[PDB]
Amino acid sequence: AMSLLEQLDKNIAASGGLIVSCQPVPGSPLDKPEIVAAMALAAEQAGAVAVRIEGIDNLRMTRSLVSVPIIGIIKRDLDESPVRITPFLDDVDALAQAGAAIIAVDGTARQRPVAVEALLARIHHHHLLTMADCSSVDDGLACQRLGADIIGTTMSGYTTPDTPEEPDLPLVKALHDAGCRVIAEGRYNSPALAAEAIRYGAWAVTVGSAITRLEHICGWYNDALKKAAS
Ligand SMILES: CC(=O)N[C@@H]1[C@@H](O)[C@H](O)[C@@H](COP(=O)(O)O)O[C@@H]1O
Ligand SMILES: [Cl-]
Repeated sequence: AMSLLEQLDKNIAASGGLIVSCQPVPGSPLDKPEIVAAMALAAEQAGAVAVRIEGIDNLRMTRSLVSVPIIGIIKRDLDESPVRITPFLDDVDALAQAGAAIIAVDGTARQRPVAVEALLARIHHHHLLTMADCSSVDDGLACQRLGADIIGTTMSGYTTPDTPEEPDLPLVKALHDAGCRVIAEGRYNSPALAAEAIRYGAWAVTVGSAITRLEHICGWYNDALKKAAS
């Protein structure tokens, strides 16, 4: 029996280290739990080392089909706080009972209903792995110090207006060099960009829109096609 992290280490070396976030566009014809589960299974068959799944209905359906680790989250829109990713202790509890192997939480220093330390503690005390979705060197190192197993770059570009087009590669290297196990996540919209994250020190790379958001991909094509007519 080898630890989940040790298994992922070996599968990343063998396969590449792709994690597919299977989150279709809200309202999409493709946003159905059976379709999310099928996307996750397809990703597993294609060599993904893990999948990210949002929501309990999607998680329950996916759990049945996949054998790779599931990173679970629940997204919420809070009345005042800008935090969205797994903000509540009850959300941690629900993901743990529904079969997530890793639970990710927003790791930012922002107004929020539950302290980051408390969310991480709740996950660990379900005997699951923790992932802190971080935005900066400072928040990432704080979450490292709180004992998060994995630091994601998921929130970089999303705490302040004007999200950059390019992914935040330097953050991957800063966190890696500081001793973090880093998942690069956010705007890795081509295989070429994902490879650059590896070059910057990523342990694995999570890709969402470019694989599982058909409408979003169509938009990128329309943008380019329209400019070429202009
Ligand atoms: C297609 C895709 O993966 N887009 C991600 C979204 O999944 C994530 O929720 C958000 C986090 O920022 P937020 O918590 O401020 O919305 O970053 C990006 O928008
Ligand atoms: Cl996400």
